[PDB]
Amino acid sequence: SGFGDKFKPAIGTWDCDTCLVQNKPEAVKCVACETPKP
Amino acid sequence: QVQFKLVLVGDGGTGKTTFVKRHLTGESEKKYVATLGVEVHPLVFHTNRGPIKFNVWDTAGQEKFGGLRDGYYIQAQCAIIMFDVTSRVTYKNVPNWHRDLVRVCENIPIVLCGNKVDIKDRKVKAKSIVFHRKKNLQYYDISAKSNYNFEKPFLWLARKLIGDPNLEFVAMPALAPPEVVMDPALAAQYEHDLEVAQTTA
Ligand SMILES: Nc1nc2c(ncn2[C@@H]2O[C@H](COP(=O)(O)OP(=O)(O)O)[C@@H](O)[C@H]2O)c(=O)[nH]1
Ligand SMILES: [Mg+2]
Ligand SMILES: [Zn+2]
Repeated sequence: SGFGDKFKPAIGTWDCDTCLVQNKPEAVKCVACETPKP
Repeated sequence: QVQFKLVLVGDGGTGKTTFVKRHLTGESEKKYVATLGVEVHPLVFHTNRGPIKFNVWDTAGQEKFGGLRDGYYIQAQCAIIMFDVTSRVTYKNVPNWHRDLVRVCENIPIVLCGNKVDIKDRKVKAKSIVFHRKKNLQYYDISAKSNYNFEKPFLWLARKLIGDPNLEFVAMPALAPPEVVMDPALAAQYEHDLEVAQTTA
């Protein structure tokens, strides 16, 4: 019933806490707002 | 949790901030992004398959198309282009906003919204609203100040993003109470006018 199987990004994917953009595991800052990964 | 970045773009004064703010929890939980001059509103809607969250990017400023900061459009997954049905200039800028958007966001679903349809002296009527047809987009009349058709763009986008034409919202989000009256007979006439425009060449 859910739609989880459509959204399974790479392990280590993380969300920016400033702007909520999803970032790649290798990124050390947000690709949109430049906020550092905590 | 499934969330989608939605960019809300259009001429200054078309009602973008008024529109997004109708969703009370998205307003109380909004996030300010200083480097991009944006407030991100997290808007949850409850579907028959669970919650969907639209993270709506509302610019703090009055930017022209092409004038938003680099970062605004990054990783957008859907969009709303807004104009003001009382201002013909804002509709004539819809193609410029669409161009600005796809320059950065190649293949994302986009809804076109004509706001302020509560105002009786309407200038941009159904027969003139054609850009969505030329670009195979969805269009809705909205009135931010009366909540008229508030859920329509989000439901349409949710169906496209989830790939489920039968997706439904089981309940409306808690909305700020209407500040102006949307005449029900006017709404019905406008909905009829749009259907007639669609069924003719
Ligand atoms: N009558 C009516 N006025 C609206 C509506 N939406 C916005 N307005 C007003 O239009 C003005 C600009 O609205 P705003 O949200 O600041 O536009 P933005 O610059 O696109 O964010 C404001 O005075 C709003 O109160 C609407 O749906 N109906
Ligand atoms: Mg605004
Ligand atoms: Zn960010």
